[PDB]
Amino acid sequence: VHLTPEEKSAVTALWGKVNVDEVGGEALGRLLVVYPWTQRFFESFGDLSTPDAVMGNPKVKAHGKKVLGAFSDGLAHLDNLKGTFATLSELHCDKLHVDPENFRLLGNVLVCVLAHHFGKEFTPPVQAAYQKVVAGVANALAHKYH
Amino acid sequence: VHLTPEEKSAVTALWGKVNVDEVGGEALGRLLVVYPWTQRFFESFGDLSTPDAVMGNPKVKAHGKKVLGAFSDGLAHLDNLKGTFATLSELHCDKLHVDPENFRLLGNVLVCVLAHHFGKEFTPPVQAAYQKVVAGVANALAHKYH
Amino acid sequence: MLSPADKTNVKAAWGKVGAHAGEYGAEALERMFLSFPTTKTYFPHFDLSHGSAQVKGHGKKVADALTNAVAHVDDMPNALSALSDLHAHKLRVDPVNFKLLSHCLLVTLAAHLPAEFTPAVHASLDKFLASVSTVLTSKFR
Amino acid sequence: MLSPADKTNVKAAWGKVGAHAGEYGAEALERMFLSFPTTKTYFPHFDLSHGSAQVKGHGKKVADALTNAVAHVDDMPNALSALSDLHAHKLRVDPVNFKLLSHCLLVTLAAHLPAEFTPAVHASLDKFLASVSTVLTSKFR
Ligand code: HEM
Ligand code: HEM
Ligand code: HEM
Ligand code: HEM
Repeated sequence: VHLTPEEKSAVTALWGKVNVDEVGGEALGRLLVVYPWTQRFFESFGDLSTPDAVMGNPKVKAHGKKVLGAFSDGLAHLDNLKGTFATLSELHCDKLHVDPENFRLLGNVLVCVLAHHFGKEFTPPVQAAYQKVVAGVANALAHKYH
Repeated sequence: VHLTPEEKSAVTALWGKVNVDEVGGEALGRLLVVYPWTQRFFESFGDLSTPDAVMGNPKVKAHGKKVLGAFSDGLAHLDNLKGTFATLSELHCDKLHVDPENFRLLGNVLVCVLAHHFGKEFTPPVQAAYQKVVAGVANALAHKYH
Repeated sequence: MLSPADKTNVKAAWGKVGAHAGEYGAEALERMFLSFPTTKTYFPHFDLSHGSAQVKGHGKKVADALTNAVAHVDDMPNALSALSDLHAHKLRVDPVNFKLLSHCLLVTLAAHLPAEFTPAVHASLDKFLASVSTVLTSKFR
Repeated sequence: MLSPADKTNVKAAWGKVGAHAGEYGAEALERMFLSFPTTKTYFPHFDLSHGSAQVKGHGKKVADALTNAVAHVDDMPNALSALSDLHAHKLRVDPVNFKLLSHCLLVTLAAHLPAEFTPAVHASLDKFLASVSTVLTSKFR
């Protein structure tokens, strides 16, 4: 986004240690648990009745991996998140009717998961850079709403 | 921001009708009245104890005209707000220490003031152009915070 | 919390709305749709065209609810329980959206009540709308 | 509204914080200053440098009040009256900022209570910080 080479490195390097599979299933499940109203989009996933039920739901897990997947690919175009997510931005608007606020909630969930995972390694300065990334991604995703 | 030519004309046409002196005093006064916490920056202005005290305060009125004066100028450089507002941004940050949320609150108050004053002339779509405008200024004023 | 003053201000200003609440409710929606387009993601099933009967009908519903809260200004949590439940469990509108409508409700009133839309009334109406929103969102989690 | 499970969850998590609360207070502030540089507008009289004794001491201060609120999870309003006053009439911090500190506090706990930071505990703590926020900004106007 407006990441400092140093900030760029920090993101880049932490990410290389990330198991997208696991992180994505956890980000998306925590989202459905902490902010229950986000479940309005996943009725078809099944039983989201309990934390246990969300976290275990494989439809959830698999959607999480698909989401982090795309996010992951986006960290490769940090200079053009806008152009990187244009089609996903129109999809989310025009087909899925997802309020961009959701993009923001996930971002924050995402940061809590990384801290959870990397403990010590997820320093204030490393968090600061991730925050700029999640905000940049949500902004790019909301970009084509009309 | 994202102002269509027709949004730019609509902004400009109405602004021609505005009495910046009066609107300035009205918007600032109303801010200190609706979001009393905002009074934290004006303890040298005297009595802000009641609505009349605020609204009628010679100092609040004078400051308001100063703020809307700077704002009117920004309306002529709709192309380069960040540029236009840079020194003011650094000042608000470094000297005044004004949290940028204040700038969004004032934009909203201003939109209510224009609605108050123009009645029906302040059409749904005229308001949409002004919302983009007040958001751009607020962004422009927060750009140099660090 | 709303003070005696706030309550007088709100009953007074809403009093003036009178029979126009319906139209003012619709107007607030349109303003909302044009200025904050993300709000539309909640009405995919609506004709959001200018003068949509759907919007018209929706405006009355919102207005009738506000009128009902003024009527029960001393028991809003109870007077609005049903709507609180609906929003919490069915619609699941993100909280941030409430602030957007409030703002647009304020603009519509300003535009319609020049004489009553005083600094003091503005302040009271704002607090009021915040109160209603808080209620409608109280059961979210 | 905090449920019985929530209060339980909160009491457990904080229980583990223990002698480290001050340190976590401090780290959360540090994380906030860095991630949301606008929050620094309220601390112009502080040395915001890493390991600043001012930040340290304030960290302690914030932690302790949090502690006090867990202890009075049942009577927060009353337990934090003095604090809601200070914030509403003296400090006058914009309400938006309360969400930033809250988040940074979650982040800090996540980073330090791996085993304890489950999805259900995460939820409860969030709701808690939100309740705390509400109390602290209830006398704003
Ligand atoms: C980091 C932000 C996000 C990214 C990169 C992202 C990306 C994606 C991708 C790649 C798909 C695949 C669908 C397709 O290509 O046809 C998808 C689908 C979808 N996303 Fe997003 N997403 C994000 C956030 C969210 C959030 C926060 C929600 C809701 C809380 C959401 C709701 C959905 C839904 C409902 C679908 C459709 C799934 C299906 O077809 O069953 N997305 N998203
Ligand atoms: C549209 C947004 C705004 C514009 C264009 C603007 C413009 C200005 C200008 C031109 C000055 C005087 C500069 C100088 O002293 O060299 C000023 C001063 C100041 N502004 Fe802003 N302002 C805006 C919003 C605000 C808001 C919302 C607040 C507070 C809630 C604020 C707080 C102040 C203060 C406290 C001063 C200094 C007053 C004094 O002389 O003691 N400003 N502003
Ligand atoms: C203080 C503000 C609000 C009030 C008083 C209010 C009131 C109502 C009422 C009375 C209904 C109709 C329920 C019925 O069928 O009996 C309704 C439905 C609805 N509201 Fe809310 N609401 C508010 C805020 C919002 C916001 C901010 C949004 C989203 C932008 C929203 C989205 C909806 C939707 C999508 C429906 C269902 C519409 C339909 O399909 O007919 N509401 N609301
Ligand atoms: C989690 C919610 C919060 C809690 C529990 C909290 C608690 C406290 C406490 C216990 C004090 C010290 C009171 C004393 O000196 O006796 C304090 C002071 C203060 N707080 Fe709040 N606070 C919270 C949120 C915030 C936020 C978000 C900000 C600004 C971004 C803030 C800004 C301040 C400032 C500027 C002071 C005075 C510091 C000084 O001058 O020493 N507080 N707060």
